[PDB]
Order: sequence, then structure tokens, then C-alpha cells
Amino acid sequence: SDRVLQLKLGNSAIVTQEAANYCCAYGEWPNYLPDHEAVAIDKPTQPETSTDRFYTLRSVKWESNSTGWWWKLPDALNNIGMFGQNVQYHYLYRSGFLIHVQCNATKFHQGALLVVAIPEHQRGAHDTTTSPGFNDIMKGERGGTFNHPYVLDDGTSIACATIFPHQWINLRTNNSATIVLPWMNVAPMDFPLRHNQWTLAVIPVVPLGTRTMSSVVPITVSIAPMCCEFNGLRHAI
Amino acid sequence: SDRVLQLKLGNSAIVTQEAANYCCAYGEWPNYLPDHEAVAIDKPTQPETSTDRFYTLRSVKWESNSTGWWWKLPDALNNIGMFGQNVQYHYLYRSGFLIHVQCNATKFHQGALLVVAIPEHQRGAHDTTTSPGFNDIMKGERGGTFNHPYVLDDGTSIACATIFPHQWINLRTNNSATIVLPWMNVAPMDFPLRHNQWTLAVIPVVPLGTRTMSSVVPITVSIAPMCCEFNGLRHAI
Amino acid sequence: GVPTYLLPGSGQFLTTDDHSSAPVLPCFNPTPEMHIPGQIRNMLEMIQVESMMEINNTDGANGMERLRVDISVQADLDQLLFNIPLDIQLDGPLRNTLVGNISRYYTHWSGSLEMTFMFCGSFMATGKLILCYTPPGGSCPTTRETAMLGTHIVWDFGLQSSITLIIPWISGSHYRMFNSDAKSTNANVGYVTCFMQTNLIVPSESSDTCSLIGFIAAKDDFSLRLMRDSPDIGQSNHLHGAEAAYQ
Amino acid sequence: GVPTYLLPGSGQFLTTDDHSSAPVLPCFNPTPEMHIPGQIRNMLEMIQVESMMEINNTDGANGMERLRVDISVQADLDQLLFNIPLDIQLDGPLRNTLVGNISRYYTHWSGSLEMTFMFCGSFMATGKLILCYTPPGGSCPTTRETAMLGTHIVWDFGLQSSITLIIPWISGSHYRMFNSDAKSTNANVGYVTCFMQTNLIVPSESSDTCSLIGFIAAKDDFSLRLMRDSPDIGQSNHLHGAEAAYQ
Amino acid sequence: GTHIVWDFGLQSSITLIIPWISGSHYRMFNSDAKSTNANVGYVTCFMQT
Amino acid sequence: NFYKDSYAASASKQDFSQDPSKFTEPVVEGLKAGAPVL
Amino acid sequence: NFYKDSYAASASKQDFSQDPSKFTEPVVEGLKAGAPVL
Amino acid sequence: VESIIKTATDTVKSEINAELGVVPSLNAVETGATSNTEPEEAIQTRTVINQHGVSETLVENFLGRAALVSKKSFEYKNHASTHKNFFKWTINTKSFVQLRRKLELFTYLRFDAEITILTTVAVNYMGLPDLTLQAMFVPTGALTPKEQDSFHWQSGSNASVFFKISDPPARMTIPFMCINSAYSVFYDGFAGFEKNGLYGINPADTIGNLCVRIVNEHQPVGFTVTVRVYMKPKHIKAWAPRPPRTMPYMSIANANYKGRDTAPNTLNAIIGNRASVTTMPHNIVT
Amino acid sequence: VESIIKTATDTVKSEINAELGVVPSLNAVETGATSNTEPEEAIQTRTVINQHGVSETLVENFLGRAALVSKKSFEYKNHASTHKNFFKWTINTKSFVQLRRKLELFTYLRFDAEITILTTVAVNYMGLPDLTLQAMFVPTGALTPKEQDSFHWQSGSNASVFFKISDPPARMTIPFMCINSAYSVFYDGFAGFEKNGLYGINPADTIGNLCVRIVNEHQPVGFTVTVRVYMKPKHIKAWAPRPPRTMPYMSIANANYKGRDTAPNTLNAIIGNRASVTTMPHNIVT
Ligand SMILES: CC(=O)N[C@@H]1[C@@H](O)[C@H](O[C@@H]2O[C@H](CO[C@]3(C(=O)O)C[C@H](O)[C@@H](NC(C)=O)[C@H]([C@H](O)[C@H](O)CO)O3)[C@H](O)[C@H](O)[C@H]2O)[C@@H](CO)O[C@H]1O
Ligand SMILES: CC(=O)N[C@@H]1[C@@H](O)[C@H](O[C@@H]2O[C@H](CO[C@]3(C(=O)O)C[C@H](O)[C@@H](NC(C)=O)[C@H]([C@H](O)[C@H](O)CO)O3)[C@H](O)[C@H](O)[C@H]2O)[C@@H](CO)O[C@H]1O
Repeated sequence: SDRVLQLKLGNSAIVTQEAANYCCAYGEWPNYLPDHEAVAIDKPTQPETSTDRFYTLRSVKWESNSTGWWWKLPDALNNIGMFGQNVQYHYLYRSGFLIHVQCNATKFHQGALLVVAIPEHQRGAHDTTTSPGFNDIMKGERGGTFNHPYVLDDGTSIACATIFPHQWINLRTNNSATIVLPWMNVAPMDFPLRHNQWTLAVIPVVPLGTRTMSSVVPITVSIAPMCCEFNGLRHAI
Repeated sequence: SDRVLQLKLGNSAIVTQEAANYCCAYGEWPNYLPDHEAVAIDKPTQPETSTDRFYTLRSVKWESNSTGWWWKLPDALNNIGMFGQNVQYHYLYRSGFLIHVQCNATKFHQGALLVVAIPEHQRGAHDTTTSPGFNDIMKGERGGTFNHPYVLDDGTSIACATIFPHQWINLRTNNSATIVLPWMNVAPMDFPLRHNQWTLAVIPVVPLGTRTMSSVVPITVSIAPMCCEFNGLRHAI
Repeated sequence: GVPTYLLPGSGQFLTTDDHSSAPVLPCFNPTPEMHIPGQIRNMLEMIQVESMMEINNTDGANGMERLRVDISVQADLDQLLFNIPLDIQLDGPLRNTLVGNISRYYTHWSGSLEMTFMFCGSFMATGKLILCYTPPGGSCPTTRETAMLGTHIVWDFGLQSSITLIIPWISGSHYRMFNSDAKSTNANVGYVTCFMQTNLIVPSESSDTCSLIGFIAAKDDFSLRLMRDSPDIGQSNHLHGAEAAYQ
Repeated sequence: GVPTYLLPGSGQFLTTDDHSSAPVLPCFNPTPEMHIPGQIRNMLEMIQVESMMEINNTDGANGMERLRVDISVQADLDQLLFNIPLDIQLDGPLRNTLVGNISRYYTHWSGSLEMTFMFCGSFMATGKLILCYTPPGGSCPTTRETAMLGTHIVWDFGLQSSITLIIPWISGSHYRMFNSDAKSTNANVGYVTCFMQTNLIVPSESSDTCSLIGFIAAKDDFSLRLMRDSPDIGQSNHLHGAEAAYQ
Repeated sequence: GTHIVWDFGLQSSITLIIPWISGSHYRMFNSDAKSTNANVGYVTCFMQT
Repeated sequence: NFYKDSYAASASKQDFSQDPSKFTEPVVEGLKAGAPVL
Repeated sequence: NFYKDSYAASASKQDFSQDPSKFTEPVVEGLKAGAPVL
Repeated sequence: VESIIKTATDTVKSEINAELGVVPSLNAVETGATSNTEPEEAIQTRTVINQHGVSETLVENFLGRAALVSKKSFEYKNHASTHKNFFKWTINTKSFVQLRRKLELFTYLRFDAEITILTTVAVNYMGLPDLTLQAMFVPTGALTPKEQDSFHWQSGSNASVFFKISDPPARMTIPFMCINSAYSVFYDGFAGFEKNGLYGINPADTIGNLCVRIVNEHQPVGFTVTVRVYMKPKHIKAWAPRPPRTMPYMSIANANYKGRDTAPNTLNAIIGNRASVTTMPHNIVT
Repeated sequence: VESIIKTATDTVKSEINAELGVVPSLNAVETGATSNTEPEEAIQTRTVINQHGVSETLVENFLGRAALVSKKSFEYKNHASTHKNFFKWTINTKSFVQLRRKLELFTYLRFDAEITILTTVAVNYMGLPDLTLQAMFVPTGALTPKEQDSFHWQSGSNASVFFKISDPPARMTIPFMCINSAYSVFYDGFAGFEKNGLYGINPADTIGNLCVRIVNEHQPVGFTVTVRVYMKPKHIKAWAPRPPRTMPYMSIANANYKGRDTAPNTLNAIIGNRASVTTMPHNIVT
């Protein structure tokens, strides 16, 4: 009942028969920008189905010594489908996100992944005073990996990361995590190519293990923008 | 409809068939001094038609290298007709002004004149610490010319001169500019021979040009005092 | 008496404080007020008046030549005529304008701007131009096919001599600010470019080079915040005569 | 005028004082408020979220290995698996948690704590554990027969993956406090121990060593008092770039 | 394109709906598989995990 | 203001009246939106 | 507050509103006491 | 036309337009009126309830700031063998450019003036004396003291303020005292009935003389004393805004100009140059 | 869900439980929700009317403290032949770790800032001079003074506060001045349209520049003057709490980390080590 779930947006749908309810970040739900909070005065374009749909990124392999993975939003999708086109042709964008992380294995496998959506995850560099560079941060669709997940690559800690919207994928329990993200920013809209509102982090707190036949166990991320709005139309960057 | 106009005051009248509406400085209109603002207690003389009429000054020639012209009020009229006589015989005067600048050419000519009425246009001298002299300021009916119109001969700028009551004479559009000026001063009346309330400035921002037959293109100024009042009668200065 | 205690800040002189103070001349009767034309109550009233942009701010252009942009009959199509940098908080064509000068007494701004251009060629001259506003993000467009994708107005020369390009307030944040970095995400406004839509066409006796005068002003949806000293004026020494005021 | 007199305390600057003070920018209009997700109004809201305890804080355990406790199939009965020191005001497994970090910005505390453990072995793995909370007074129990006499929960692994051990507020005084003496009667909370109730049992193809992740949080009957600087952060020199802020 | 992510479990089967998406009211056969009034598009299946 | 002279009072920052048109549209005949100016 | 700008006022320590559930239970379907979570 | 404005105007959503005879984007600069084209008529807009305030630009606030108008340093010592322990300053608001340029954005101004006097001292070390100073307001061209100890300082009618260096800066308000209804920031005329008078200087706009002395007799050693006077206008009414000053100021007595040696703000070019009218400065090079 | 809480919740007495299908102590951490097991369901409780207040943990109080944000010492003397009697400080809240860590417990913060300035002096003995200082607020990247006596200090529009060392610390409130609805304590982005900009630094979150000078001219001898600035946020609104900082700070410009040389707070181990997971530290040895 709270273990099965179907998500349908646009021409895309996803089902899971081993879910664990689902998270609505801070108890909120995505919505379009109201007139009393608007700033940009040009009429926005609201593409709906062409952008508010699931985009599946390339999978990653969960290995015995993996440290974790991360994908920044909207960067990860800024070059995918019609969402990517609207982003490139407009100076301003706004949207929520429906995140679905997938990972199945066997009843003989064990492992636990923390799936957390971090707002404003400003990365820090290790053992140097030089700030992270553009290429250290903007990985796009491929995403990046954690160097020191223990401190969330920012000098804090993964132990307290549960203060952020999250779920876990504990192999003996579930095979997917779902998190709904509302627009999260101090401004009603933003320039999509230089600022990432959210960072999806998937970290194996308990490593993958088993004594049965060894198989490649992938982790897959599907993300659907929600209530997309774009302003400041011009040429593609 | 807003391109044709007839101005009639006293025994004088002027028509234009190529106007551009007309300007009422600061949205005001000339009027006689009310009892609740009066200071001088002697009964004033209000000549009406003998002074509130159009006075046409000598024309000037618009040349390819002209820098601009200016006429200070009431100085420019202090020696013309009955307005001039009342001014010379009275210590105090008060009046508004109806200004009409004229300049026609050909449909093959181009040029744009800024016609602006500047309140308290205190001139500055160029490259010296010595203040302008009496003869640099009081030109009378002949008026003067701009040395550096770019900075309105006062260290500011013609670019922002549009903050003052004005119109333009853009040859392809109109052949005249009309500006109605109300009494402008911090006192209800003033001594006409030592202080000029307004300065009419006509500056060619876009020089006169054509490839057709070359002809002398004049610029003419006609000014009609309005609601004239004089106090402090004595002998002529 | 009343028991009291002084708080931090006591005795200080804050130039922006607001208190009453001892009248120097008791029983003084100020001169009665008189109606005077042109009263202004909010500086926003002043910046709504359009003033001339110094678009031709180039070496070789002197004085008023800098206040007009000359366009000529072209031999090629879709020609780029000129562009205009848009930070009303930095030096450029927009700095010495009513909106630019007053805005520079502040640090934050918000609102739509309007650029009006008046064609000053002869009556027999015709033409169509396209004025484009490109929101920030990339490099300034250099071709009409690219500029045309942004906000724009196609202008046809005729009896009505002037066209207005509205630069609508399009910003992520409520306000934009000055911080001396023209490329900052909270400062860059984008670009304005002008191309021939068709071409300037004139007969033999009309000048074949004509001028445009561009004006700019704020609309009434404008707002300015955080007063600061203007960078447009300064002094190194005493002005002439200043010391004589003591003699 | 009004006769007055200054009281002791006049002119002082108390960092915790609460008074109004001169506005630097008169007539400044702050940016309109906008709804933003996740507003927090009381720090007690934050400590109610459970976070990971660093139970395996031992030499040889690096990084995340310290955040999980491994249990193996035992050969003997009633085996002790691990214990956890309970002073959320001292360094130990509970210090770097949401409740621990925030509580350490205070000196007094009161309320129930909750420890939740999630079993992360394979689905085919089964087992029963007993988690015990022993109120203060003696030495930490080392046998199940002794620990079992205190507050406890017997946990059976199954579909519901996690168990919660409530550490009820059991104190003589309204609040407990930190004073750097872990054995003080007003500080010591007691102990938490975990023993096999039966045993961890798994088939040949399941890993025979499984991990538990322990979390802790405060319940809503919690209260913190007497703010103080946190001992979890400090500096000896200027941070890099600090002095450059003056250049 | 249009899709469904299928998770194996107790419910053994998944359904992919191929919605009627055509410019014309009907499609037709004319022995030319690449004709604009015949080609329906494609169905592909990949591993999600 | 505890002083007897009103001019000694603190500032008066409450005059929100405006009339931009005296500077922006000082034309005798009002210009209608959309209609040709001339 | 004797200052004309409201932001100059003393602190506002009277907002006792709370909603821990936005952090503690951000699940779409509420969890009932005693009932199996899954 | 007049109305109460407390926030920037809202924006109303607009639709597509294709109407013959309606051309809101066309205007006629020649009329002297500023374009009335609204955003809603130039592009398709959305609805926006704008809450941005407009109070920081109120004239009262714009000019309502205590700005430095006078700074005078002199030697406090035995002047047996120059400002001998006192000075006289003909009040004017044209010596310091920041205040001057702002006031000159207007033609006429009516306001009361809050005066604040700040004093600092330095030994020419055995400590700094807490001296008492006297600032006496002496009307236009009126009789000023000629010695630190003349009888004139008895100030029988002139207003005098005595203050200590250890006290907060002295402060008092000079009312709007012009003989006219407003001060003339600019004056296109001559202040006298003859032709040799000074141009642009209306005596009616000179608040007066400020005579400041150290009351204490000189000490055995000399000190440098600096007096700074600040002025803040309030209860302000302003008329006829003007083009802002661009060329550097040259004198306090006139608007004479010369311009900087090179742009910006040179007589020949106010704005700095760019390579050409198609050269975009600060172009984004991504 | 939202409600007014003024005291810790009461406890209700509970009885024995033996109900099939009811397992309050079991939970599912995977859902992301924190355990909802109540004490009453875990053990048998008594009734307790809890009167413990919760006001000291209100965000307004937690962050409502004047914390040191700037400390600058410079030499006040004749600098004929370094901060020459004045300095400029780009305001930031990242230099002192105690305030920084607390602010960083949140993602976004909206607040007004009460600024208090404390000044102390020491002779480089004949007594301590009661100097007058000037602190001028100069906006972001705006024009700052380059000399103790430049014209810039005339502060025509910038706000300036003049205070004496003998007076109580100067104080004033800077309003919430962000161009956004709240300050970004953390910023996962680049402040410019090009790719070479600084990461994690949103200019919109820099309150501005603080320019402080000694107004007095130099004395015959030199002094060391130290200026301390304190900031206290008020009228606070906070959003999205975050994991507390564990690794020592390295720079004010980023979150770079290295960790202590040995636990506690080393990159490899945040908590200090104990012999084993069955070793009870501070075990009571009765
Ligand atoms: C400081 C910075 O971020 N960049 C500097 C460049 O801007 C500078 O290049 C010159 O910049 C000039 C800026 O124009 C103003 C201004 O500050 O906005 C215009 C002011 O009206 C003017 N004020 C006065 C009283 O004249 C002001 C002033 O001249 C300068 O501050 C004095 O240097 O300049 C302008 O655009 C010039 O045309 C341009 O070359 C370069 C020069 O090397 O240095 C950068 O650090
Ligand atoms: C002071 C006292 O009563 N007992 C001392 C022992 O506690 C100490 O043994 C070490 O104690 C360490 C305590 O952990 C903290 C703390 O003070 O709570 C954790 C803080 O986060 C940390 N702060 C920072 C910025 O790193 C802090 C700090 O490192 C120390 O104060 C610096 O010394 O420590 C911890 O548990 C160690 O693992 C433990 O060995 C002994 C050491 O000889 O001295 C006793 O006096």
C-alpha cells in the first residue's frame, strides 16, 4: 500500500513495487510562481509536458569501495531534451523536481544508500586554500563523486545530513527512493547556468556485500522537472 | 489637429501648419499676482494688450558649424515696445512668456534643434576662475551664442537639459516650437534690469544638412509677455 | 529624579540620524510660502524624464557629435549599426543621463527602462530598423538573426519620428546592484543592438548619412535603494575662493 | 528639563542586551518577503530529527566505517555486542549529532532521547537483539542478565527494519548539566548496551557480518538552557583571506 | 519518448501504452513502411538498472 | 518636538505625493495611449 | 521604538510557532501510531 | 495628475495586439513629452503585484544627510609674533563638492538647516586639553570679532554656542531664513544696482558668518585645532530639477568649467571612449 | 501540523500493552521520517505536567547575540615614511569561527544587523588621548578613501558615524539589505556570467565596506589603535537547517577542509577514539 507507487508526468511513468512511502521536501509541493511573488514582468512560457517529465541519466555502478555520487540541479539536466532547450534559450528559469533513485539487487545482498537532496550544497576542496573551480562543480549529466563523503565534501558531516530531505535504499527493505522538491531559492527565479538550487547525493553508508553470485549492481537516477517556467527569451547560450 | 496652431495676443497673431502640440512649462499657465502672495503695496499697472503681445527679434542664421543661440528674459525685451517702456519706468515687474521659435527648410533638409527654456541659467566661464562679466551676460535683443553647448556653458550637460521645459524642431517633422512660461522666481516680482528668470536656448544637436540647393536657413524667435504687471513707478532708467 | 542609563551609541554623531535640535533663532518667522512651478517631491519623478544617451562615445567624436549616431545607406544586407552597453551603474552611454546620474547616488535598482530614438534625417528619407534587447547570459549578438530572438521593436520611419524600445525588468532577484563588476550575475542587464531591418533609402538631394538621437528613462515601476556618494564628482584640493571665505 | 541620574551599568556594552538603535539607512525599503520552504523557528525543531551516532569510534575505523556497527554470527550465547556512553554534552558517539551539536551550545538539558537502529543486513538474515538503557548509579553492565533489568526493547529483525529504544527522562533534578565531569551526579545519564537476544542467523550466500546504523534524537519533551560558546569549533590564527578583506 | 520504467515484483507484468499519436485521423497500409501515413514509430527496451 | 519653534522638529519623511507629468508630459493637449502622437 | 524606521526596533522574541514535522516527518502519507510503517 | 505613490507601479498581463490605427510604440520626441509607451504595449507581460517601496528617493531623504560644509585647522597658541586662536567663516554650501552637486540638482530649495560642529585637537606629548570653544552666528556682512578676546564675543544678541571638545559635537538648527520663499541654488543675475557687481551671487542666499574661537587663554605649548561643520537640510521643498554637474568644479563663486585632462568628464568627452559604436565593453567571453 | 509551543510537552500515564498488529517501537528509517515512537508506547509512564520553557532556543535568541566579526589594530602616528591612520574592511561574517559556525547552521537567513564598534588605544607613558574616529559605510565595491584626509570622508551621502574613545561603543542598525528575500549563507554557484568567477561567493550577500579613520591629525608620538566590530542579528527568519561544521575552517572564502592532525575532528575521525565498541569511557568504578 505504501510499498508500491506509480509516478506519471507528461509522456513518462515509473512504478516501483518496493518503495518506502515518499518524501515531500519540507512538507511542500511544487507550484507555479504567483503574481504576488513575481519579479520579471515578461509573460513566462510554461511548456508543461515537454519539460515536466522524467529524464533518466546514465547509470553508475555500485562497487564495494564506492564513496558516493552526486548530481547538481538544474546543471545535470541543462542539456537534456526540451528542458535543456528552454534553459539555453532563456535567461531565467524556475521549477521543482521529482527525484526517483533506483537500485535493486538480491535477497542475499546487503547495503544501505543515503539518498539526500541538499539545498545550496556548496562544495569545499580538500587540503588547500584554493576554492573549487568551474570544472570541479559543473559535471552535467554525468554528475560527480564524493572525495570524503564522511564530511559531505564540505567540512561538515554525513552523520547529520539527515536534517535535509532524504530517504534510504536499504537493500533488504526497498529498491527505490522518491523525493519531491519544490523551488528552493531566495529569489523567485534564477539563471540556470551559474547556480544550482539542489544537489542530489547518493552515498553508500553501508557497503554493498554478498556471498552469492557477483553481479554488476547499478544505481539509476530519474528526474522530472515540475511546474517549469522560463522568462527572458533570447538566443541559445 | 495638433499639427496646426494659432496664437493670438493683443494686436498680434501667429499660425503654424507644422507644429508638434505645445509645451506648458511644468504644466502651469501664466496668471496675475494674487493678493495672498503680493508684497509691494502700491496699485500695479496692468497694460494688457500694449505689452502682452508678440515681439519678434532679429533672426539668426543656422549654419553647418553653428553651436547654438540663447536669449535671456526679460533682458532680450527690456528695450522693445511698451513692454520695454514699462520696464524702464518701473522698479518692479512680473510676467509669463509665450515663446514661439520658427525654422522652416525643405523636405530634402535635415537637422534637429533643441528648444529649451532654462530657469535661472547661470552661465559659467571657460578655463578661468574669473566669473562672467556684465557684458558676457546681458546681450539684449541680439542674444548670445554657446561656446560649449555640450555642457550648456555651465559645466553640466545638454544631454540632460530635457529636464527643463522644451520641444525640438526636427526639420522632417515640424517647423516651429511653442513653449508657454509662467512667472518663475522665488519672489512675487523682481527688478527686470539685473535678473533674468528664463533663458531661451536653441541648440542644433543634429547639424543642418542637405544635398539640394544651398539656401540661408534662418531661425526666428517671437516672444509674447503674458499677464504683465509693474510696480514702483518712477523715472526711466 | 528618573533613574536612567546610557546605551551604546550614546554621544555619537551619525550623519543619517533624525532628531530635533535647538532652534538658533527663537521666535523667528520664516518667509511665507509662495507657489512656485516645478515642485519635485520624489527623485523617481526626475528619472522618468528621458535624456540623451552618449552612444557615440568614441575617439574622434567631440562634444555633441557623441550624442548622435549616424547611419548611412548600406551596400550590404542585415547590417549591424551599433550596440549599447546597459549597466546604468557603470561608465558608458547611459551614465550621463537623468536616470543614470540619479541612480548612481544609489546602489540597488529595479524597474523597466525605456529607450526612445528619434530619426533626424530628411523627410524624403525612409527606412526600417530593428532594436533588440538581449537578456544576459552570453556574448553580445553580432548578427540580426541572433539579436532578433530577443525582445525587440521593428521601427518604420514616418510621420511619427520616434520609436520606443522597452527594456522590461527581467531579473531573477528583486533588485540588481552595482559592485564595480560589470559581469556579475546581479549586475549585468544584457545588451541592446540595432540592425537595419531593410535599409536607409534617400533620394539624390537628401543627405545620405542621417543621425539618430537616443534617449533613455525609467518607467514608473522603478525603485532605487541604498544611498551612497556619487562617483561622478570629486575634489583633490580646495576650490578656488574657498579659503577666501575665511578672510 | 527632566531631572535624572545614571545607574551602575550605564555606558556598558552587554553582548546579550536588547535595545533599539539608530537606523543607518533612513527610509530604506527591505526586499519583500517571499515564501521559502523549510523555515525553522525554534532550535528544538532541529534536534528532533534523528541523526547518525558514531558508535564505532575506534582506532582502525576510518571515516564512514565509524558510523556503523558490525555484528556477526556468534558461536556463544547471550553475547555483548556494543555499548554507548550517554553524555550528549561530552565527546563520544553522541557528540556529532543534531541533538548533540545544538545541545552543546547550551549548558542545561532535560527531556527524553530516542535511539533508533536500522538493520542493514540482507533480507535472508534474521535475528533478535536486546537494547538496554541502564539509569545511573553503578558500573556499566557487561552481561545480558544484568542489562536486562533496566529499560529495554527486544528487537526482532523483519520487514520493519528499525527499532526504537526510548531513553526516558529519568532524573532527580529538573535538568542535567555539563561541567566537564562525566561522573557528576547532575551529568551522568547512565548507559546503553546491546546484546544478542538470540543470534544473527544467515544462509550461506548472505554476508555473515552485517551492519547496524544507530540514530539519536530528542523527543518534544526536550528543553535546553544557558547558552554558551560551543567547544566544537575554535581558531588559533586568522583564517586564510581574512586579512585580505582589509586590502 | 513515451515510456514506462518497470520494476520486477509480485505484479509480474507491465503495460506500455502506445497512444494514438497521428496527424491524420487514420493510418493506412500501402506496402511502404516508411510512408508518412503508415510508420508508427518504434518501441525499444533497455536495462534501467 | 519639545522645542517651542516648529522648525526645530525632526525631518518630515511622509510626503508621498507625486506628479511626474509636470516634467514628463507638459504638453497642453494630452496624448492618448496607442493613438498617433501627431 | 522611537526611531522612524521599524527595522531599528529591539528584538522580536515572541514567535512560538513551530512545525517540526516538516523536518521529522516529510512523508506524503502520514504514519499512524502503532501501525506497521511499511 | 497628482497622486500618492508609496510603491512602484504594478504590471498587468497583456495579450497579442494587431490593431489598425493603434501604434503605442511610436512617439514624437519633438513635442517635448517623454515616451508614454507602457511595457504592456511593447511586449506581452504577466501580472506582477509590485511591493517595492519608493521612500528612499523622497527629496527629504535624498537631501536629508549631514554633509561636511566647512573644515578649518588653525594653531592654538601664544600668537605674540593667520588665525590667532579663532577664525571667521562666511557660510556657503559651495566648497565641498558632494553636497554642492546634490543641491545643484535643483533650482530652488526651501529648508531648515541642522548644524553640527565637530572639533579635534593635536599637540604640536603630554596629553590633549579639553578646551571650550565658542561659535557665534554673525549675520550677513555684520560685525565680526577681530581678536580672540574682543568685546564682540559678549554676544548680547547674536546667538552663541559654547561647547567642550569632550562633549558630543555641538548641534542646533538654523531656520529657513531667506528673505524670499526659497533659496536660489542658481541665480542668473547681478546682486547690485550697478554693473560691477558679482554675477551669480544673490546675497539673500548666504546664511551668514560663523565666528569660532577657543575660549581658553593659550597654553604654554601649541596645538592644532580643527573644526568641522556639517549641515543637514530638513523640512525640504524643492523645485525645477536640473542637469547634473559633469565638469569638475573650479570655484565656489561660479559655475566656471575646464574639464579633466582626459575622459571621463573632459570638456570634449564626458563618457569614456570605447573602440567603436559596435564595440561592446565588458562583453561576456564564455 | 503547525502550532504554538511555549513549554516542553507533558507526559501521560500509560498502561500495559499486548495488542496484535500494533508495534509502535518498530519503524522504517528508509522512509526518511524520524521515529514517532512515544515514551508512553515504549514503557509505562506516569503523568507529568511539564513546565519547562522553550524560549531560550528560539532562533531570535539563538542568533541574537553581538558577536565579534572584525578586529583591526593599526598605528596612529606620522606616517611620513600599512594602514596610515585608517583602514578599509570589506564586511563579512566568515572571519571569526564562533559566529560563522552558528550562521552556517542555516541555509538562508533574513535579519537586520545591529553594529557595535569598540575602540581601544595604547601608547607605543604620558596618558591616552581621547580621539575622535569616523566609520563610513561605503557600499559594495564602491569608492573608498585612499588617505586619512581625502575628500571622500566628506560623506555627502554615505552614512558616517563619528565617535570618541571616551564614549560608549558606537552603535547603529544596518537593515536587511539583500537584493533577495534572504541572505544566502551558502551559495552553490558562480557570481558571474563568465566561467572564471569565484565559486560560493554571491555578491548579493556582502553587506558592504566599513572605512574607519582617526579624525585627529597625528600626535608627536605613536599609538596602537584597535577597532573591534560586533554584529547582532535581529528580526530573524531562518530556513533549512544544516549539518554543523566539524573540520576546522581554512579560509573565509570557501568551505575547504583539512581536519585536525589527530582526533577529535580529524578528517578520518570526528569523534575521539575509545579502545573498542564495548569499552565504556568514564565507566563508574565503585
Ligand atoms: C575600478 C574598476 O573596477 N575598474 C577600473 C576601470 O574602470 C578603469 O577604466 C576607466 O574607468 C572609468 C570609470 O568611469 C568613472 C566611474 O568611476 O564610474 C566615471 C566618473 O564620472 C569619474 N569621476 C570623475 C570625478 O571624473 C570616474 C573617475 O574618473 C575615475 O574613478 C578615476 O580613475 O570614472 C572610465 O570608464 C574610463 O574611461 C576608463 O578608462 C581602469 C583604468 O586603468 O582601472 C580599473 O581598475
Ligand atoms: C578538560 C577535561 O575535563 N578533560 C580532558 C580530556 O577530555 C582530554 O581527552 C580528550 O578530550 C577530547 C574532548 O573532545 C572535545 C571537547 O572538548 O568536547 C571535542 C571538541 O569538538 C574539540 N574541539 C575542537 C575545535 O577540535 C575539543 C578540542 O579538540 C580539545 O578541547 C583540545 O584539547 O575536544 C576528546 O574526547 C579527545 O579524544 C580526548 O583524548 C585529556 C587529554 O589529555 O585532557 C583532559 O584534561
